[PDB]
Amino acid sequence: SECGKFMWKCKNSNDCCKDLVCSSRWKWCVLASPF
Repeated sequence: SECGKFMWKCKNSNDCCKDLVCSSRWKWCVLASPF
């Protein structure tokens, strides 16, 4: 199976594949921060 992606819309943080986080600000998963 496949997973989410960067700059890809998501309804939750579960859609995020890896190193990604659902950001309601951009309406899609964004590259997680170091902090």
